[PDB]
Amino acid sequence: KLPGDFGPPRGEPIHAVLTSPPLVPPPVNRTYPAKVIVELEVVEKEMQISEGVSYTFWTFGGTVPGSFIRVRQGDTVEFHLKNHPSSKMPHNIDLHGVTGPGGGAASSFTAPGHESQFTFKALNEGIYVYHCATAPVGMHIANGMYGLILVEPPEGLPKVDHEYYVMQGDFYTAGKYREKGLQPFDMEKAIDERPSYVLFNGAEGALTGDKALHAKVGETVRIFVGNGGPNLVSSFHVIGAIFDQVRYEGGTNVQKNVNTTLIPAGGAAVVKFTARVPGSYVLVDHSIFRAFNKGAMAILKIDGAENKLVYSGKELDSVYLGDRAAPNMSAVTKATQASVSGTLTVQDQVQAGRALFAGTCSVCHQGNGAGLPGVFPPLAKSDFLAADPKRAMNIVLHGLNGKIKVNGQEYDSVMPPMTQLNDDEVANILTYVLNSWDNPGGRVSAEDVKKVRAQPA
Amino acid sequence: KLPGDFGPPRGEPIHAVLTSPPLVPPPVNRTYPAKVIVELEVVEKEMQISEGVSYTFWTFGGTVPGSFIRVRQGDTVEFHLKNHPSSKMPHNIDLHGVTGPGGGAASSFTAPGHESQFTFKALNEGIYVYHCATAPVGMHIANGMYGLILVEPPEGLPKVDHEYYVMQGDFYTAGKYREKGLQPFDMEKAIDERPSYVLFNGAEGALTGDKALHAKVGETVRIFVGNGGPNLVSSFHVIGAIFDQVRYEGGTNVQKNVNTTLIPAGGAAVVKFTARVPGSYVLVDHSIFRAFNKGAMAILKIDGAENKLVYSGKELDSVYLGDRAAPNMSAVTKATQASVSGTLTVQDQVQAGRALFAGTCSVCHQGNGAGLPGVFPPLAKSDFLAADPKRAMNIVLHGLNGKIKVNGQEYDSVMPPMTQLNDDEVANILTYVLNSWDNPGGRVSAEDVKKVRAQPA
Amino acid sequence: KLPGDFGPPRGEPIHAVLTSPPLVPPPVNRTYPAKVIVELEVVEKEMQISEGVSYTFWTFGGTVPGSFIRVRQGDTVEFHLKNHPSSKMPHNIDLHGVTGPGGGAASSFTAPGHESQFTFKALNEGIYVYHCATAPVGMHIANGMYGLILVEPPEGLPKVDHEYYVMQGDFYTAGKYREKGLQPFDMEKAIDERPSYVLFNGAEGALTGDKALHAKVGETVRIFVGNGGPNLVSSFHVIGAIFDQVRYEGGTNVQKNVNTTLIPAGGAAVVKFTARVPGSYVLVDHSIFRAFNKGAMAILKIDGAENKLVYSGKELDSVYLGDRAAPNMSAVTKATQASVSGTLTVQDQVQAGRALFAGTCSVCHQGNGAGLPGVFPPLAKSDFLAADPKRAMNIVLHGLNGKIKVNGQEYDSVMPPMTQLNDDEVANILTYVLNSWDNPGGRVSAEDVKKVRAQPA
Ligand code: HEC
Ligand code: HEC
Ligand code: HEC
Ligand SMILES: [Cu+2]
Ligand SMILES: [Cu+2]
Ligand SMILES: [Cu+2]
Ligand SMILES: [Cu+2]
Ligand SMILES: [Cu+2]
Ligand SMILES: [Cu+2]
Repeated sequence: KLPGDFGPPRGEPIHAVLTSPPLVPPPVNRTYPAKVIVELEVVEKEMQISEGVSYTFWTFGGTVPGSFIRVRQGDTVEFHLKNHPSSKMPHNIDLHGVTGPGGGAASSFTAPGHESQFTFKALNEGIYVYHCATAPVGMHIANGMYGLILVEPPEGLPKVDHEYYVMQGDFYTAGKYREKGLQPFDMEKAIDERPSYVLFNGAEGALTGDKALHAKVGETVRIFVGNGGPNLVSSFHVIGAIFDQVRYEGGTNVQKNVNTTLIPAGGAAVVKFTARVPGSYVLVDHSIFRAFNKGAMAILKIDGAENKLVYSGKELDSVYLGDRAAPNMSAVTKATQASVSGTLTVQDQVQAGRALFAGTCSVCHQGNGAGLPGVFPPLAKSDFLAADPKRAMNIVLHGLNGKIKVNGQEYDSVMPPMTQLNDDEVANILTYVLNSWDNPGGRVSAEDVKKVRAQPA
Repeated sequence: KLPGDFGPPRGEPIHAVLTSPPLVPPPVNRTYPAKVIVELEVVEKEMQISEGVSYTFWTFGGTVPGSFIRVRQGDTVEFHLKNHPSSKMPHNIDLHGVTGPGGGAASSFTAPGHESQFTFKALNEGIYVYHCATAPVGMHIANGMYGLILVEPPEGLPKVDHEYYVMQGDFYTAGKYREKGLQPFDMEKAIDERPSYVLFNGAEGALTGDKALHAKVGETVRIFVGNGGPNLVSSFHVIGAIFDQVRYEGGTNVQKNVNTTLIPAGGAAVVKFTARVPGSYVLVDHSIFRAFNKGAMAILKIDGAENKLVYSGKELDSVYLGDRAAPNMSAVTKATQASVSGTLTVQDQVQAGRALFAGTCSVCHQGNGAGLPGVFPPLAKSDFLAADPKRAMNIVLHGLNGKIKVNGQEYDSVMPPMTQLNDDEVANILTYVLNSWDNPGGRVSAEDVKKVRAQPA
Repeated sequence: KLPGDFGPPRGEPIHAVLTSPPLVPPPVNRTYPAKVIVELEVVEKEMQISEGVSYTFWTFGGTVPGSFIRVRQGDTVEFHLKNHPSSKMPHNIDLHGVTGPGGGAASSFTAPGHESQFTFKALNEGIYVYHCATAPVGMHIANGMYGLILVEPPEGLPKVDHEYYVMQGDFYTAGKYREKGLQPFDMEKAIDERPSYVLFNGAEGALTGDKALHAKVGETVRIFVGNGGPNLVSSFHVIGAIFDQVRYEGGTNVQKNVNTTLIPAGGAAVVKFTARVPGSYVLVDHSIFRAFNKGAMAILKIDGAENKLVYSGKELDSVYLGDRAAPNMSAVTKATQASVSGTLTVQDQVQAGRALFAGTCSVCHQGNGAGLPGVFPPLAKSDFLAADPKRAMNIVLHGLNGKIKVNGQEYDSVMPPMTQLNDDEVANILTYVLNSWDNPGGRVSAEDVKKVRAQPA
């Protein structure tokens, strides 16, 4: 016998209903094998990879990751791939759930404005990555061409309260992290496995703030977690919790009660979480500079009653989550647009800088700029800041150490350099500070910052 | 008790028969522990890491990976290491199957033209990496000094139709990927874990085309898969199939029905595959730029009857496999040699360029250069190409976008830059195109391309 | 039920006794849940990351990794974090054993000279990483802020002869590996995941030589192995042995009889080893250039009777272990200090160079400088060396090949470049050689070497 030997397809042909991340199609809830017709369309389009940063994504179904496909082991799948006429590249597909050469690739080659099809039997239960298989394969995957297909076991997966769809990827821009504008793909960084962004669901903030996943205390949550790569292996972790279960692909092994689990490039897992106490739980790649410096953080927010017997402490804030603690960073997108249009106002900068100040500066200087007398100097009503705004630009870029006097008190500490901030980020942050807390107002421009970066003090 | 406690060696001393990759010695097929004499000789020698690219490998037995060693748990192994007189370096061995300091390293230190020996009991069943353990350890491993030893369980492994031997490694050349000539080892790239090549069995194409592994529909295939490193962890994957079973080293755990499995640097696994439908199945590191831009692809070709109930589609082609779809790329080796000798002909370039055009250019321009009217412009009988061969060199290196007219039709698309191609590759590709499809002939030299690369348009 | 449902805390409140690496607190040895009070203090301080190389570590309890915490599943833990007044940064904690947002992070935020506390129930047995969770999170982790907490199962872990505590981390210095002085943290290398050092227990040599772990033939050894990252995944391996068992975090899965095991960034495992034959067993990251070029090696030294039936060979030496075969490299620290003070003597250089010569040079030239006639030239009484000390500096930095005559014999071989050695290392090595084996004496300075490095021959 082949696996999946449940006889020929029966009942009526089923047009598959595909979902956009982070949502999942309903359970198939069927006891017979079917012919399932899947229709997926490739679209190439600009979208925001971060606030004010555009990227030309190549997508299955208009999203990164691509549309979720849900079938039953033993189904016959008639797979139709369309390539939107606006596409410049040809595309195809390899689904890891397919038994046969290229996982579908040779039969699915599709030029702009064309359609292809092929048929396969889903012999193997499991969660599987699919992706584009068009030379150069890495460029297509890097541009967002990956998703998940779930092949359910015949009896279905156990019932849970919520199912979600999260997929990591590594991205390669010409520009540095959070450098604004339309950023080209960078082949040299890709070949060197040196990504500028590492994301869940194709954007910074795709699953944070007002885009978080939700559940309640007591509920069970299943997450279908993929790693599209192209290159990185995820040290996949939930901050503040444990996974009840982790199962990779269609593997027989199930691990229980684990916190950190390695998902190979091209791999996928099904994780289960039980919500025990309220708050924000962070999905990360625990290769920490990915999660905290490249975008690899997503949120599952649990509503419900505190249990002080289990955890006496407070919800996550900007100390840990940084600028992603807030509902969104829309002001950054607005100020970037206004720079482009040539209509950038002081208030546009202030609201952008407000968003960026959280975590980045507030961890030491506090959210109200007060600092901590003799330990962290104030930015609120700060004589030192007012006395020399160019020096303040140098301090953000290049750091500051040694004895200073601020508002009549001595400090003798160290502020690390923050050179990774872009010229517009420094300018907007300092403009926010100057227009808050009885400081003198005015503004700092990105051009002001560019000059200080080129000639440090 | 120690493990492996099967009493003293009995019968006659056995001179081990060692195999070159990708082949495996026969099952030991024995019910008693034996003294097994293993004789392995280190050879330092130039060989082709890619077509027209030489590298000084350091080998166990003249191959990368080194000769396969097959023994039975509870055997006494008398290990003899010889260092060929032509060697410049001393060498030794650490076998992961050895219980004792250095896995054999101090007792196996061997200068050029010398021999060493030591004895160990094989206490632990499993598949194990062996490698050189001579300071600087990473340089020796990087130059190819690794292989596998199988310590069988007492009753033997279950019978299969085929057994094969595949080992991944990361390689560090001074030159870039596919830059021709004798390439020195590059310590700086090695320390930074930035390999120029990532290979199965010591060369690009070692297991592709006319060097593929073979089996038939219905047959079972066991592959002993090693990762010699030195530095990379493999996201080891079979395109178009699943592994029936994966077992690491001598581990008790066996995973079944998995597609993607992480093999640590220095690790090894036994995988099993059942062939269900015909075609080419690709073993890759699914850190995708390794498999598709650095050489990390191998083929298992399955012969037999199509099963349209399982897979309705076509065999792998150059869209996915690129220039490795073909039986070999011997023409590239020939043209490189002819450049060195100073006898490079137009036809030498044409045949090299023919090989390199597959996938690289044909994915968009087609294998016959026809393109797709109004979508991908033709290279066949192309007025645009003929009008300006220097512009064509600039297009390959630096890309092309915007409105053009080719053979009377408008195109308004994007051809990405292909800067990673070497000067000789661009020159040979364009020479092929110029001497095909009623184009004007002539040639492009690598020196022509070098000048365009230095001064883009 | 929640897990850990063993009723309210009983008996007396327990003040936890925390241990410094590589030691572990005693088993809890208790049948009832307790309130456990944990007091941990953050200290920022300079310490030696390698001989003569200082780094400002940020520590939990004054060590890297931080103090080990041992509790029982179902305990109520009242966690107190203090920040020493000498600190310049604020700090907090995320323990992977905590159920709740941030693993404790928001409730543990602590400015210099302050204290925080929070309470949590230990619901989940297992070994878990804890680390600082203060923006920028990666900088805090990179500076050493991580450790382990063991939550025992209710019945305790099985008894063993020895328990040890080892934790890997990746470190990012401005300077290159073994470049002397106080080295700043390097954010750019951290973001790129390009560490200068990869260590066990916060320093080169922390667990080698006269700092090795110990046990005897026949004994069982449990090691709690953490990977603090921030970024790297360890291909964790014991040279010369196998792990009886490996269990990750609180996972249900236990793997037996494995040699190489991948520990995620932020992950932890419990490994068990049975000592069968005497000698030095090396714990490494088998991403080999980490273990042999960046510091990622630790030793478990087993005392007891040889068993020639199992292993006929010799203890580890400098061929494999390099300069870490020796009890320590204190002379390097002394000579560095003397350079700083301006009191560097010839004998200070000689003793430093003696330490550095082991492995690095002795693998080919022997520990007595004799070489191997016609294969490796002598450094002992070497006419060639004496004739031109500047040439000798060029040879170490830039290599040597081709025919030479040394002490009346021809050599026609290759000495690779050793450019990664720092100016002081080359100077001290050559000073050692010049003042040994009837060579002419005198000295080479680091300034002499700096000039040759800038103008190769
Ligand atoms: C803690 C790690 C810090 C973060 C994050 C930021 N700053 Fe800071 N800042 C810090 C210290 C300890 C000091 C004093 C250093 C010394 O020599 O003692 C400073 C100083 C400033 C100043 C000048 C003094 C004042 O006006 O209060 C400015 C203008 C300043 N810092 C701004 C600033 C901004 C805008 C930040 C986010 C980009 C930021 N700091 C982060 C400590 C820390
Ligand atoms: C699809 C991704 C492409 C690959 C791979 C290659 N080329 Fe291409 N090419 C492509 C397009 C869409 C265009 C037109 C761009 C525009 O502005 O509309 C081109 C154009 C050329 C041309 C000039 C026009 C012509 O003569 O047809 C040349 C000479 C050309 N391409 C050559 C070429 C070669 C040799 C390739 C492999 C190295 C190659 N192209 C790849 C799309 C694609
Ligand atoms: C084997 C891999 C080597 C290591 C490690 C080192 N050296 Fe070496 N050395 C080696 C060879 C094969 C040769 C001769 C090369 C040739 O052209 O045939 C050398 C030569 C030297 C010399 C000059 C000759 C002599 O005086 O014997 C010097 C001074 C020398 N080597 C020094 C040296 C030092 C100090 C090393 C550690 C830093 C070192 N060598 C390593 C082979 C090897
Ligand atoms: Cu595509
Ligand atoms: Cu794939
Ligand atoms: Cu060797
Ligand atoms: Cu090894
Ligand atoms: Cu901290
Ligand atoms: Cu963590």
